[PDB]
Amino acid sequence: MRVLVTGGSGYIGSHTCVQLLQNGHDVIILDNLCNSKRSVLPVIERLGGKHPTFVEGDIRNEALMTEILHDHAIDTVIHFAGLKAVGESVQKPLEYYDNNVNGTLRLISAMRAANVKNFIFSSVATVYGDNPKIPYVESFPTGTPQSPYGKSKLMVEQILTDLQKAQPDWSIALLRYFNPVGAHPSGDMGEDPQGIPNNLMPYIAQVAVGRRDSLAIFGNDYPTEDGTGVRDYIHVMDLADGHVVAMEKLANKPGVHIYNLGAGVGNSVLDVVNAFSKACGKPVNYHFAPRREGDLPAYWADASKADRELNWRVTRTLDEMAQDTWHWQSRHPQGYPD
Amino acid sequence: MRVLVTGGSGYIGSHTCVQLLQNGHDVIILDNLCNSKRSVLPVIERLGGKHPTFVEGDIRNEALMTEILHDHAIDTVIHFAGLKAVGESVQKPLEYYDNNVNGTLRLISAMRAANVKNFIFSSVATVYGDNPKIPYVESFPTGTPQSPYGKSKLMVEQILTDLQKAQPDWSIALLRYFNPVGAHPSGDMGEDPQGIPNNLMPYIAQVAVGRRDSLAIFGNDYPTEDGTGVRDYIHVMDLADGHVVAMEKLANKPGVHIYNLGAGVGNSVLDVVNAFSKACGKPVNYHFAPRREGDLPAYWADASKADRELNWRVTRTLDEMAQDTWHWQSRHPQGYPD
Ligand SMILES: NC(=O)c1ccc[n+]([C@@H]2O[C@H](COP(=O)([O-])OP(=O)(O)OC[C@H]3O[C@@H](n4cnc5c(N)ncnc54)[C@H](O)[C@@H]3O)[C@@H](O)[C@H]2O)c1
Ligand SMILES: NC(=O)c1ccc[n+]([C@@H]2O[C@H](COP(=O)([O-])OP(=O)(O)OC[C@H]3O[C@@H](n4cnc5c(N)ncnc54)[C@H](O)[C@@H]3O)[C@@H](O)[C@H]2O)c1
Ligand SMILES: O=c1ccn([C@@H]2O[C@H](COP(=O)(O)OP(=O)(O)O[C@H]3O[C@H](CO)[C@@H](O)[C@H](O)[C@H]3O)[C@@H](O)[C@H]2O)c(=O)[nH]1
Ligand SMILES: O=c1ccn([C@@H]2O[C@H](COP(=O)(O)OP(=O)(O)O[C@H]3O[C@H](CO)[C@@H](O)[C@H](O)[C@H]3O)[C@@H](O)[C@H]2O)c(=O)[nH]1
Ligand code: NA
Ligand code: NA
Repeated sequence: MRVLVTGGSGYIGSHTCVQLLQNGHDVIILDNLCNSKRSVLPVIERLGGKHPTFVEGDIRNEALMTEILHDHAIDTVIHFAGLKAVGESVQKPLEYYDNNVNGTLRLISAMRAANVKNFIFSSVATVYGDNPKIPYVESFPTGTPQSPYGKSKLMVEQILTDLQKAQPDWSIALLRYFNPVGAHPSGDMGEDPQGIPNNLMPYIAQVAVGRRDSLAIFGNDYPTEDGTGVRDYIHVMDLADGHVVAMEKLANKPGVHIYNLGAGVGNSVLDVVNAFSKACGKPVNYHFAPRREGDLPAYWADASKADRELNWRVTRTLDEMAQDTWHWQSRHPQGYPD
Repeated sequence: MRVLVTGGSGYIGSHTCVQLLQNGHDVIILDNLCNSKRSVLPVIERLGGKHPTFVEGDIRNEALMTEILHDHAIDTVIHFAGLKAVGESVQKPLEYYDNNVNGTLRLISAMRAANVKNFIFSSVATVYGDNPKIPYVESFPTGTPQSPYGKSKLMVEQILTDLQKAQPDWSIALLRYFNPVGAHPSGDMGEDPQGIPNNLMPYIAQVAVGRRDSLAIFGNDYPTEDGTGVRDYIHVMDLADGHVVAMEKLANKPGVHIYNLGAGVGNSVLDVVNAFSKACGKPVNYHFAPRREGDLPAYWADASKADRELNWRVTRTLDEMAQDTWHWQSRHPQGYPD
């Protein structure tokens, strides 16, 4: 199929693009490069074994969006573009609402104009809000995210829902991601954060590579097996795969298809640390710190639905998540070249 | 004060502007005229006894917004602009999200750019969602509105909240309106809907004036005193007044000040009908129809807070609401001139 992948040069999108090309789809990436570099493009092509067309631009640019859509005869759009730094969203709410909420509305408005009606949205587990019931099931009603970032995702999901209802021939997937980690097995593509990484894995990776002193473990008094926070880590390659599948199986299938993308199991901060130490051949340095603001103690996905309906499930392990990360981190300590 | 009133030429805004001028404030109205006419301007000036500067434009136009804000040295902004037809929002979700959500974000982004930090937002009771607890109190947590229109208001309230938190010197009032009705006592300004009116009052008014046959009463089996739906009707003049007060007393007072704007009492469809029959000197024709989709049986505001904190409360009665409406309807059956 002809697919436009916004945010295509970012973390999850690049991996997604590789898998997409591998499946012989025609890929058009649209990214504004606020959190990615042009240097990843050649890697995508290489690893994907096919050329993806790149367009520098902003989802907020309705007209451009509309033009692309038409120019490339797109059949479906995978929307990864946006801002996602939680803490920062607290400090800069407008930018999040603008990039994410207005960003998506401009994009879907362009889609409407161009007659495109198949969409895949990058959502988040946070939409479940403070749910005591874990694992989290798609049949649960959403709650209220604590950060503007989370709010923004929930808002988009709602907008998309209403849109579908009003334009019923639309096929829209709301992919609720849990905690993406890992890197392409080649060790030549992976997550490349700028500055202090906010997620656990990359932070650990930075400590291991000698860039950081110690990992601060946000709280050790949770009502968890080891007192550290528990999450549902999912390898970026599995995520990528789930995207291809969702795109291929839901294209032209009217409705709002919601699926939790996770391994369906939880792992502690300690569990992750240990896996990493093992992967990089040395004990990762860490210390206990106070709980982070708004942090939940533990949650993970119920991924039966995706299994059942899309025949999709994770195949990579936690060790692999760690190994792949270390490989990329270690082979390219400066990440993507400027 | 110097105040920018978006949506100033509309229903609630025009009345608000009159009251504002009467209090000697400098008013700049910004409206795109999608649901109002230039013909109301001269009426505002007349009734307000002072000239308000008018600017035709769209809140979505950040740059313009920013320019106005600066050009006019605005001190505070009253934001009434947006789309509000519930049913239509179900049918055209994008336009609502765009006008309301993106619309407000562009406006507050312009405010930020111009250094303006006092805002008043037109909110809705629907934000309380399906709350069994009535009357509705500001201390209640919000729920989930059933229409994109309602969702859009809730989204804005959230965005504004986050913004305030990140820019703490901002003063933002979230005015939750209940059911505005009525008209300026002069009978020369009032609500001028185009096409089939969606609210009860105007519809009744149209029946009375001979334009409509019968009023359809949406359901007569509610668990209410008379089986008809109950609401908190509030005279547009009271609403207007509450806006002036809120603006004058909250300007430069950091925080998110939320207030329910209602009379604090409920009235049935029948109650309203009867009041109107009385006002126009003839029985209003009506019939019982099935319940409307998503209609709640009864709700009204708890307005103690505004009383307590702003010393504000309604002064107009239901009869006056009816009388004023009929007066405007009857004196200007074609509404505002093209
Ligand atoms: N990474 C996670 O843990 C996590 C968890 C759940 C949800 N998500 C979501 O998944 C998506 C992808 O996340 P990611 O990890 O790849 O982050 P990322 O930063 O790597 O990917 C986002 C990309 O989109 C681009 N972009 C940002 N705003 C844009 C705009 N207005 N116009 C055009 N391009 C724009 C950035 O340049 C970047 O390449 C995001 O929408 C994110 O919110 C990620
Ligand atoms: N009327 C009600 O019962 C009710 C109940 C609760 C909330 N509200 C809200 O109160 C506000 C005022 O409502 P109203 O009854 O006066 O409606 P209205 O239609 O009379 O007022 C809205 C005005 O804003 C203008 N406008 C619309 N979109 C615009 C845009 N993008 N840029 C610039 N101007 C734009 C329209 O031309 C119109 O003059 C709205 O935000 C509405 O959602 C009204
Ligand atoms: O330096 C660090 C970083 C993380 N943690 C802990 O590690 C776990 C995971 O932290 P993080 O990677 O920040 O995961 P989450 O907090 O759960 O958030 C991610 O996963 C969510 C869905 O699960 C999405 O909403 C977000 O976009 C995404 O960043 C949590 O227990 C954190 O307490 C630490 O102890 N120290
Ligand atoms: O032709 C009609 C119109 C209305 N009604 C009834 O009259 C009452 C009020 O109807 P309406 O004016 O549509 O009031 P609401 O449905 O309560 O909605 C208004 O008030 C809300 C807050 O109270 C805001 O969210 C909306 O913007 C606003 O339009 C309800 O019981 C309706 O069932 C009828 O029976 N027939
Ligand atoms: Na429809
Ligand atoms: Na701050």
